Amino acid sequence: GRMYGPGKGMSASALPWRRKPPTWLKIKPSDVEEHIAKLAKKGQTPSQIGVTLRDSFGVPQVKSVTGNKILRILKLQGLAPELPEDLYYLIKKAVSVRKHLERNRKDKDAKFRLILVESRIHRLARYYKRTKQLPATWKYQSATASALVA
Amino acid sequence: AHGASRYKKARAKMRWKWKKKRTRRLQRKRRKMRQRSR
Amino acid sequence: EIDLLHPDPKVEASKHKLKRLIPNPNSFFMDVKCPGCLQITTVFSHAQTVVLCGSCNIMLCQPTGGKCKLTEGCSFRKK
Amino acid sequence: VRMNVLADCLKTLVNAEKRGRRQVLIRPSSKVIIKFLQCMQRRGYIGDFEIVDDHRAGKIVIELLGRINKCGVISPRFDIQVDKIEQFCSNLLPSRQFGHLVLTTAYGIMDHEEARRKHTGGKILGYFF
Amino acid sequence: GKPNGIRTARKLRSRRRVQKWADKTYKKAHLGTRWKANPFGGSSHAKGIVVEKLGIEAKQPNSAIRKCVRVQLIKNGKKITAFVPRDGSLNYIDENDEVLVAGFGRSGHAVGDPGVRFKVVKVAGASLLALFKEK
RNA sequence: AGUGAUUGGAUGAUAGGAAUCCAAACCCCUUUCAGAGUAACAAUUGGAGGGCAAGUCUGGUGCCAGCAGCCGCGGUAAUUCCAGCUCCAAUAGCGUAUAUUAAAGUUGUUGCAGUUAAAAAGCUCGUAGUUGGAUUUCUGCUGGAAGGCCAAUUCUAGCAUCCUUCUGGACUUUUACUUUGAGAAAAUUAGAGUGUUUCAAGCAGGCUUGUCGCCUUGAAUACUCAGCAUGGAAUAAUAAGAUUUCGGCCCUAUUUUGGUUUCUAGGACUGAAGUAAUGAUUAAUAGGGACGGUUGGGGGCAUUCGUAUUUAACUGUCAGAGGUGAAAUUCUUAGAUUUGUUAAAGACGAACUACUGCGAAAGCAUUUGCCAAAGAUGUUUUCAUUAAUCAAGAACGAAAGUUAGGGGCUCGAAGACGAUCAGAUACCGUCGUAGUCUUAACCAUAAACUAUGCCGACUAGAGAUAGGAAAACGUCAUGACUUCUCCUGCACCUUAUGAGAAACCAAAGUCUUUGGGUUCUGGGGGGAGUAUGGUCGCAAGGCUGAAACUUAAAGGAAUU
RNA sequence: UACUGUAAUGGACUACCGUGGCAGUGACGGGUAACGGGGAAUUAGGGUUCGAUUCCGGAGAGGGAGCCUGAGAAACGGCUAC
Repeated sequence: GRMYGPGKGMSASALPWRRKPPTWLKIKPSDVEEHIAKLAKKGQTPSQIGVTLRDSFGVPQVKSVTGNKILRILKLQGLAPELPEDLYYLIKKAVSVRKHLERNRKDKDAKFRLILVESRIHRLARYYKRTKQLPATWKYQSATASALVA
Repeated sequence: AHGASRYKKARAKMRWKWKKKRTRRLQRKRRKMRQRSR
Repeated sequence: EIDLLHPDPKVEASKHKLKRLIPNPNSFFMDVKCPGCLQITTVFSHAQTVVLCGSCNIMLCQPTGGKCKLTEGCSFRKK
Repeated sequence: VRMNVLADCLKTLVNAEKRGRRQVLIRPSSKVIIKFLQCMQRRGYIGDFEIVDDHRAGKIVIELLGRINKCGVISPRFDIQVDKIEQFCSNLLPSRQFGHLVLTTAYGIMDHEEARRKHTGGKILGYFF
Repeated sequence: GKPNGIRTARKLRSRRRVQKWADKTYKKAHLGTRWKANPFGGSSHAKGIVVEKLGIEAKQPNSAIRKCVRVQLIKNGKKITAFVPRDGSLNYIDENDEVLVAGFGRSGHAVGDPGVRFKVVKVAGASLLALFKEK
């Protein structure tokens, strides 16, 4: 039932049975890895690469074509982000709400939602420190959060 | 105590809303009288 | 009176994606032919972005809820 | 969310037993369930079952007969000490004659009848009768 | 419901010792107020002197005058009213006469027809049954 | 086969010896002279309405005396009192009082209950705590030792590419778990053997004209979390995520007193060529995040509109208007109430408005714009267990109320009169201050209700409905409608060999055929949400929260 | 860290030096009509209550304190003091 809301939604991508598809496809393992390193250099997140691939170009999935996932390829090349994308987009959301909330102080609903996103940042950071995807002793501060994004 | 039943009024009774108020007036009085003897 | 091992093609087509016996996607890919160019482009059925041509950008399809609309008379062949 | 995989499937089984279905599917399937269903199948409480190999946990579809009155699960998985297998089934099972406790042991998953003669206790898993 | 899991000894053990006190009979045992309360000292019987001869009336429906005695326990000099069992025997008591007091058999509380929890077992050590019988 | 004092003849209680016992008496065990016929050597203790086994008996008493653990007997005919007679229960014992155990599934791990009976925090966040998806040498054939029974069941070696340093232990991440074993005083407890005359006991005895007596005499055995040890393939925690031959480098002990210095022998340190498939499980009808077109009376800040109500203005006309069950207070020729056109003011958003939507709950209905935010749906995107539930602790929390400024139309706790009435500080009527509205703080409770905690699985259909999505040579002109399927919402109807005390219930089902995970609460009714202490509050009061004494019923759902 | 003291180990004690140690898994404090255990009562299993008292430890000899002799006592049917 999600997490924070009461909503209980079943919507998801359901991946196919066969692997290394498709028979119709060709190109190469090598040429796809060049395209990913090109678009990462353009400045584009691991989610946004695989959207750009399956939409315009071929490849349904990169894990089908190459052995590796997209973030595995970026981290091998050394064109990976500093912090992971889900933690990035939660912090950027929290900074956006703090601009709104210190303009409009009487908005109680915005004050409620800022607790929920910043609570999620703290617990999701505690994951990423355990897996060593973040430097040790890395912590969220609402003073220094805005410069940390961009 | 009483909790939820508090006002069940299953059988002829004083009425809870009134009862709570009556006890409040007794209690309020207890305060000033106890502070008077300080 | 029932057959969970061998379900019917008609009924399992109606069901949701994940509730089928083997889950697999009801989306697909398309070799699209825009009117001007002789070139062809491999385009996903549900496209979230406005897809441009192989040279001098026309426009293949605009994104919607589910399946993207294809721009005027232009043919498409499923893979 | 979904702590015990075996605990869901035996409730799914025993419901659709009592309704009186010929066969049922269960989900998400495991290595423990196929071994638990295997030691039902020896004693003759269910028929065949397939296990579809979807690229996921997988679905187990069992043919069954009108034979199980009930099967259940003992969470928490208590420890028991060969002395105390007799004390459990006096409490738990409907009679001394028929029924089975079933309990994981370092010589594989097995019934309490097999656990007596091999002479090793373990952790209790569930039961059926 | 309960916590079933193997490491839930504290929650199970703590809940009993807290909610044991919700019993009425558990509190009468295990509180410290048992020793201050009662005129008896957690004891079966107790001697005392009959300060006065008294009469009390049973609550309706029953009506009558029950003939009890007010006594002071020797150990604590605490006054109590003790009922005198059987017909008469009031004559037997004599003010200032030592009388054994025994529980009415209801663990305090009250008996039948008001507010009396004790019975006089013996008078001058003679005992009530011997005299009523006359044996 | 039982009765019938009708007679009738056949062992110790007792008293004294004998020997035995005893350190000296004494008791027991033996044997002795006396020793029962209402077997006067005389069995009592509690009961006889119910629970509870056993009298609609007969006198006395008359809500008196008294019984009565509880329900109840007694007011002049008592199946309960006080007696007599008869019968019942236990019996050399039986009744009473206090504490305690079972009964108590009325403390519930096994094993209770929480819609209405006692009891789900008003609602979300959340740290410990508790609990956590699937997945990593499985199958087959040939032996070997045992093995119960008229080949099953154990254990074990091989062979499908399976270590080695040696001649049993070193390595296999680490424990828990289970198995066997060690060590752990007896007495007590269970228990083997044995006629203490039986028995509770005790640890003794038993054979036998044999004499260095014998049974190479018995007095077994079990039992005694944490700790030490060990076989093991599951389950569950937990850990992690190089090799093969060559040299520089460099320290350190045996044998042929100390200094000397090589040698070889072996360490830990860093290059050069070679080998091995050179080294990352899936992507949960778990979760987070991205992207797409939408949806909403969700939130904040502006802005704008609509009649009405009250006041004021003029403009008519002229005696009533108001209000009630019926009247009065009140307003009125110094022109009310009604007619019309304006203007100001501050509220409130009718009808459309629904067994509809949105929101964590409280709650949220005029137009337009701006600012962030959310769900569902779609997805051959992405990360890969990041999760569930939550002692402390934290945010929001109608109405009323408080504090300090604005605003004050209407309504209106108090107060005021006028009625009604026996009275009426009320219902009804006419005025009317706080309040109602708003900015800035507080307060923290409501029948804050679905009186039903929150995640998850599975149970049963039909027709509606809100949102999104796909299909149709569909009908009319990107959209409205028709037909059909999918999830996600608020519900509704029907029915159950499902449940319940019943009312009723797709959850209150899958619970004596009792265990998916977890938080909080309750233990007869009062006393009492009181007292005292604590802590929060500017106060009002909130949260926490007893006892003495009191009482046999309170309470639930249906029936007449 | 280094003495001292003891039958020996130790903040046991003394000099200097550092700022630690325990606690929500309940520290610290209060109550016990509390000596602990081997055990006792209680007729499914799980439990609940008791254990001054036959044995094994512990402590005490009206209350506290001090000490001699000796292998051993802070002894009390030994001594000194309040």
